[PDB]
Amino acid sequence: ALYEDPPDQKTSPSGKPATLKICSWNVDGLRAWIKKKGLDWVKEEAPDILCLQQTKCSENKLPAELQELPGLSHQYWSAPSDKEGYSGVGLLSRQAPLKVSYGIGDEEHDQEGRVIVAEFDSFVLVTAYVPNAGRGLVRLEYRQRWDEAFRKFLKGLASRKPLVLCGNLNVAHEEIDLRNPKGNKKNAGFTPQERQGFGELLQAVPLADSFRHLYPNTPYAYTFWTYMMNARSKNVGWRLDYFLLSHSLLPALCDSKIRSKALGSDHCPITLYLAL
DNA sequence: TCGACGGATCC
DNA sequence: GCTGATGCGG
DNA sequence: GGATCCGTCGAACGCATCAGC
Repeated sequence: ALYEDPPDQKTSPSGKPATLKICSWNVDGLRAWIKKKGLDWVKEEAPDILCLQQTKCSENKLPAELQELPGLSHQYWSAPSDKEGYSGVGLLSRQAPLKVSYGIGDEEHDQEGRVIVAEFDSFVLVTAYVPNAGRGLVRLEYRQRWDEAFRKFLKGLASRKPLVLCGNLNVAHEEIDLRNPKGNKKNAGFTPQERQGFGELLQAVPLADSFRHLYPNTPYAYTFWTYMMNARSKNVGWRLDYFLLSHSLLPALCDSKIRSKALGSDHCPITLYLAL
């Protein structure tokens, strides 16, 4: 079925106005995304922080348009060590962070440009492009090792400051999180291994799935659709892009959105409103 | 994702 | 720059 | 033996690299 995201709630559970708007977008090709007008949409969304995944663009090749952003002038990027048109993330912020770091501090998992950590006054923001398990599940063994190192890293982070994690986590947690769960139980993104790890991630850190916390029974809300088979026109998709929050931020949570109608990738953007 | 393939298994 | 083939992705 | 179940098998879309020139 087709999905309509409800209007933005911009007041917190205590009536306080949202002060921080974070948008996250797996652009799947930063340069093509910009050519497909992605930055225009960004300028109208006007986030305070913009997190990008699957940029597929080395630092040298960053399009000129990106410095034309004066509302997101503090920009951080991470590309793979050696694979050239692969993976990649970026973090653009209105205000300068206190401290920015790349990767999770584990050599094996910090070579594919997947993680940026940005520390702000009252929280830490992580954006991540989690490794796909791969066609025929060839990288599933590696993915399970990623899941554990990433969980352990995030647990340490969240022990020192409240944590926001966003981006393409490359799993649909539960059957409500994709249109065809039955046919996908042996495909990347919906293996029991990947689903288990996501559950362990929520419990171990701990983290809450912002969108599920507010809309725990809302079906057909997805963030990705294959380019093939006209999937997006039929809303045959997966919810792969999340905002995961420390529990102590839940009273700061105003809304967690899915921007279904913004085009330019095979993912749509998602947006978090917090009252900090 | 989808429909074409098998190879069982059924009124 | 242009073709044609390969890597990758849920 | 002619339908109807199943689990496989394959090739689409899009971006970006690579090889070669």
